[PDB]
Amino acid sequence: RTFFVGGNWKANPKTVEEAEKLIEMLNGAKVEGNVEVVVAAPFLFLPTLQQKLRKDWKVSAENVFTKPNGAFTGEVTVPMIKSFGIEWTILGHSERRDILKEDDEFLAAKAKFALENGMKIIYCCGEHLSEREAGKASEFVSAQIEKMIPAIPAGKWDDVVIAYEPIWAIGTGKVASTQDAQEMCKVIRDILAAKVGADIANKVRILYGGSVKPNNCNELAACPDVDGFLVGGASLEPGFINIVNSNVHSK
Amino acid sequence: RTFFVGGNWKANPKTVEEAEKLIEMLNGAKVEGNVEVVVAAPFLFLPTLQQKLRKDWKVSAENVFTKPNGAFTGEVTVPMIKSFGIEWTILGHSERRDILKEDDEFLAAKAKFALENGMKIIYCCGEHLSEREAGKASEFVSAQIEKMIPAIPAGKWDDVVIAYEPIWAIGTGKVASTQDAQEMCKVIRDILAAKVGADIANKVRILYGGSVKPNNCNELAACPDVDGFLVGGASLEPGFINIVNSNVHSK
Ligand code: NA
Ligand code: NA
Ligand code: NA
Ligand code: NA
Ligand code: NA
Ligand code: NA
Repeated sequence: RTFFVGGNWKANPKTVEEAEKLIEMLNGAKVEGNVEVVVAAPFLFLPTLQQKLRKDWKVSAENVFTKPNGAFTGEVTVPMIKSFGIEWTILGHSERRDILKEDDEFLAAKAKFALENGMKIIYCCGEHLSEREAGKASEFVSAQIEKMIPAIPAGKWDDVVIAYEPIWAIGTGKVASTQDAQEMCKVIRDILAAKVGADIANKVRILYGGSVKPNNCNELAACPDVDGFLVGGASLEPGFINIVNSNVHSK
Repeated sequence: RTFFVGGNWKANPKTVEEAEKLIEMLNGAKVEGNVEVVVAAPFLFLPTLQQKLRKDWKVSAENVFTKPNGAFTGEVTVPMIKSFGIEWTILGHSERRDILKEDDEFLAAKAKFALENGMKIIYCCGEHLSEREAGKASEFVSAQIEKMIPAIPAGKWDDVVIAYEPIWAIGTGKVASTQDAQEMCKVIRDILAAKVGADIANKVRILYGGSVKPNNCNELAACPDVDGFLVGGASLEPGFINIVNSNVHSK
């Protein structure tokens, strides 16, 4: 599996001027090894990112709606994104599931519409503190993945990347270890193998989407079932290239 | 009060090419009388709209988040919008309150943050079918407006426009009359007068945000408390200019 790093800017930076400075920095970074790099940014900066970002990397939306267009004030759709030549979207980020109240049925419909319309997706999942504390992580995560599975059209698993977020370690007073990340990525891979088969499970990139920094990326990358990262705050920083380059420690 | 027409493209068109064709059409329209025209478009088309739209009209976002930036994957913020020179946002559209589950507390926080950060807002309200059928429209609408009121900083009412949407007439099998529109705009004006005073009530533009087409805009515009329109589907059509030009029938 080709190591995969997505840089999620989230709702940052504040200005188009800062977004352009950041793009210029990414454009000069020397990448080592072999890695697929995708950069996700706010809708408003997506045109400038598509125009100016280095051509060997790909741009991604941070969300899309379920419909092609229509009476959905405030929403951006797949055709709009695609009309810019943009090929990726993130779906189901914890921040959207939590703050914006996106449920599994909403997200399943997004994944289905996105893939049926030629998009590639980074589909996020992960359990909260009570399920982690109860030792029920795999069950929670399996239910999410089981909702996702029927959305994927035949022949589209090559266009699917799954990111595991240890939500239990986000603003809870608890931290995730390197072993935690390996364990949950493996859980996901096994759920896929059981449900859709080993060939698909062996090809789908599963990413660690907890806290990833220059000080932990090489050890994380080395876990056998960790195929890359959905990077939060470090994507805004020159340390993002350390993370991209951690691929040389993954085998 | 200067007549005010906002063109809400909603989640349309599907492509940047269509958005550019539409902008070129708007750019050639001959405006009559005196009217303040604002055009709201999907986040992804906002840069091209700001760049290319006629300078005597203003661009608007269709939504914004409550925060300046941060861990809010998928969301666009006021500073981002402002970094393009964009001055307006719509807030609280029925489609967002309904489909995207935006509640009054969320919307109040958006209005407060937006205005405190120099934005001008088009704040939407309106009652559903059961409150219309029960004859309880004014009470429902008053409660919405009463939630909005504390969000408006001192000296910012000049940066506030209110749009009334007859949600009871949207996909319900019921249609709104011209008299309905006048009556509810007046209801809103009176709530403002009672709560914040006649000087403010006499200056705030209150818009009809139900179905507005070339075949009803002149009669609607002529209602004394209707100060303009938040236009849906006709904003995508050459008929939008008829609606903009209906200002000559308002006094
Ligand atoms: Na267990
Ligand atoms: Na395929
Ligand atoms: Na690995
Ligand atoms: Na009554
Ligand atoms: Na003012
Ligand atoms: Na009028």
